[PDB]
Amino acid sequence: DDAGNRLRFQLELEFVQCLANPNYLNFLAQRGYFKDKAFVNYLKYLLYWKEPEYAKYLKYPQCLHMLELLQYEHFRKELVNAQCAKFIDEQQILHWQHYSRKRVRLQQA
Amino acid sequence: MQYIKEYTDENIQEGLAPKPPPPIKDSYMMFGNQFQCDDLIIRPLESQGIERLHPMQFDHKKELRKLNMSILINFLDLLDILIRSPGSIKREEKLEDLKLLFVHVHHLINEYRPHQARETLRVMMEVQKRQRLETAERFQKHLERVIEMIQNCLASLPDDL
Amino acid sequence: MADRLTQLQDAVNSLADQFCNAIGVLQQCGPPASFANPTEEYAQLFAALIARTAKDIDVLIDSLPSEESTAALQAASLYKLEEENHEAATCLEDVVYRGDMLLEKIQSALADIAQSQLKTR
Amino acid sequence: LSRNEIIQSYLSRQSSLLSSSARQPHVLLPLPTPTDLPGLTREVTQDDLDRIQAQQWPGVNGCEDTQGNWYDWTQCISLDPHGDDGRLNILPYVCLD
Amino acid sequence: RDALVHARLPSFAIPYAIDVLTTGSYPRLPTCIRDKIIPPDPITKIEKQATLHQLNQILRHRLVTTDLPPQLANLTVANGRVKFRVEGEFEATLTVMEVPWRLLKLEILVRALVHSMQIDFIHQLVQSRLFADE
Amino acid sequence: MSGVRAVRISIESACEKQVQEVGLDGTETYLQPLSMSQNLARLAQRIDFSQG
Amino acid sequence: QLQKQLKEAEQILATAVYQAKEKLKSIEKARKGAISSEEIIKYAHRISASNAVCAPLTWVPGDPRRPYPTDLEMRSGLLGQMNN
Repeated sequence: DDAGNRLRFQLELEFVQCLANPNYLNFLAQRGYFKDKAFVNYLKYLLYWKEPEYAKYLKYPQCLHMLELLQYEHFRKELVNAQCAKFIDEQQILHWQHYSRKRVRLQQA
Repeated sequence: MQYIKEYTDENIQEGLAPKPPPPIKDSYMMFGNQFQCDDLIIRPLESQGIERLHPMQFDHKKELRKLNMSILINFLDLLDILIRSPGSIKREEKLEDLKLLFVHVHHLINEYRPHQARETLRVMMEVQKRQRLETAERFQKHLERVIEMIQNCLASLPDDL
Repeated sequence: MADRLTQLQDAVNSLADQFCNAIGVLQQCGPPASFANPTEEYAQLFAALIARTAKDIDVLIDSLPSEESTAALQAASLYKLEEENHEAATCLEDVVYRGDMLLEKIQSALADIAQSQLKTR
Repeated sequence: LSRNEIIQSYLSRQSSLLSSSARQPHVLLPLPTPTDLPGLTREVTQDDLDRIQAQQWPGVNGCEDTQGNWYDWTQCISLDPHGDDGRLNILPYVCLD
Repeated sequence: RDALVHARLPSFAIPYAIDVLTTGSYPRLPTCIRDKIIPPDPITKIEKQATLHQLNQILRHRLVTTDLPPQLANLTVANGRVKFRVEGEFEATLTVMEVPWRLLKLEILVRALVHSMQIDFIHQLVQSRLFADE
Repeated sequence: MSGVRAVRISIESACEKQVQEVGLDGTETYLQPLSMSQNLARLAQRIDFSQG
Repeated sequence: QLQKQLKEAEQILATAVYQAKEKLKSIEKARKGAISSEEIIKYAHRISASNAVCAPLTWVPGDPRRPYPTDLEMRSGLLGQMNN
């Protein structure tokens, strides 16, 4: 009620947006960070916290993807390679602005 | 990829025991470390407060390019002067004044003006939909092909003999 | 890019530094005297790129957007364009629904005819 | 501007080409009288759009040039507006990056 | 030369608002990692009902496209399958997975009580006849 | 500006361009055609209530 | 003959209606889905500190731009030390 607006909201908008995206999540899920059942249930019950208003300083992004990986056993056991996850995150983060790079490359030649 | 204890304690519940849902912030808030600053300043002043690189000719970009060329020429002249008369100690002070110009340079040449034109392009966005509607017009033309099927009905009359 | 955020001072300083380096390699240090192909190619490429970039920047500045596209004007224009696009989409959807209903009726008649033909044999 | 080499010159050239960018006739588009702010104090209508898209007016679409240099609002025509001999498929007139 | 670009002001971060603000997933990103990690989802939505209706229409079409139903003078239009006939002897079964279809699996439905439960050899021969497609 | 206006624009995203090859300077390619008939056929090929 | 003609006509009409339904779904996803101006403004105001969601000059798909704010501020920062 009263404490929820100052404790949950302070740990929700800055939780699932920017920081711990799949760039370095392959080494953080194989060793064990949220593989617990209670933590997974809490993350699933709090999946609506990836707002864009705080998409710069968060705790751990991709809540739905993490839930799907925990359900399909794709986080702790599979996809533990750092290279694939890093390449995926690099192609996922700078993808919406690749249009400018492509336009500049086409205008150069 | 981490274990947030506060969010887990506030989210791990079955029933009405859990707290309210995580909503978005439309006003000032104290969400953790982020200040949640609203209405970020984007459009700065040109002639009110600092130097204006845009003349009254309504061409801000051309005037800014001319000002950049003049600044390069003045830098070359100042370098020539320092090579010819190196006793000037206040020249670096002018660099501090450049900071004021740097304010204007905050919207100088790279990635901020076209967004304004994008506003007009917003309307063109719906025009793009109209272009799709143009393709949808072909579907209406497909209704004319139904008349061809009606001819098949006539073909059903001629094939009966 | 026809935009204006942070390129003017950087481009001007880079052009000044490139011109200074070219003048130095041409007059101070090089095979002018004693009191190759790579440096010459780099200098020619830098000069051509600087000239083309200055010309393109001037052209884009002359062809950049004017003071048009204000806040309320763009808001009203986008609202009207959205209303027009929604009306066009509604008309197209009604036409497509009529066509799909006609196709479904034709398919139902064909299925009834086929069932009658199979039952008659 | 203190220490410059071949790698430094190449980096400066690449930065300049990234930041700033046989006839090569530059279409000197003059400030059009039909605008919105200091133009005709009128909203965007069909007249201004048709004048900026068909005539040589850089209002919304862009001032078209000769030699079939069609510069509309989103026309990526293969013109030669650059200062080089490469008449490649240039970006749109808006070039919203 | 430096502070004009390093300490400048970035854009409004339109990329994140265009990619992630639509939905809390990776729409504007590579879907290959999620496909190689996570499998498909249940397609048994109302889309499955639409696909079943489309399959029933395709079957109604193939009924006229294939040979006559004069075989045993008994048949039915199976929703998403191939119901052969009735009366026990020519008992219908489930035969599922343009593009005309073919019977995949059969089932014989006519002494002791427990008659039989293995159609293995008969099912394999039915599959071979279907793959022959003569 | 501000990355978004207070209006209802119509701009459809083409998310078929899933990055599968590491190309030069990005330049992704949209490959999935998303054909309704083909999608329905592919769905009924595997999800058509095989059991019942 | 009538059945074959009707079947061909129905196949053509079904292809047209499927294309129309795909276009309508795309238009609905384009119109009903939009970005928030205040959210983007807040992301720009809170992202202008580090290289988290800011678009660099040489930012192509797979460039050095990443989603995290910094290496020490995220892996060894409060999430790794205070939150583990």
